[PDB]
Amino acid sequence: MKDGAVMVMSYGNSEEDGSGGSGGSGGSQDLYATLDVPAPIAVVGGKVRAMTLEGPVEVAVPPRTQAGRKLRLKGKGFPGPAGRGDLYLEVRIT
Repeated sequence: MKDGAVMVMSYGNSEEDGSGGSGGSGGSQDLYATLDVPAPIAVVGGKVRAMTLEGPVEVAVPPRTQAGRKLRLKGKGFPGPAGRGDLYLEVRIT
């Protein structure tokens, strides 16, 4: 188990049609950053690297992801001294 690292959570594994469940908003517990994903890796799949709060991390994207796609990481935003929240990675097609 790797608590101080990033998972394959990208698509937002939701039993629903499409969900993410964003939180920690307003009080700066949440975090937004971009992730640069190639179009072939966005459509087919592949791991891409994201510079986050913690540092360089490993983010495997879904085989349908699109420009603007919010890859929700839950409890992976700002730290507990700041107030623990969640972090989103906005897919940029390149």
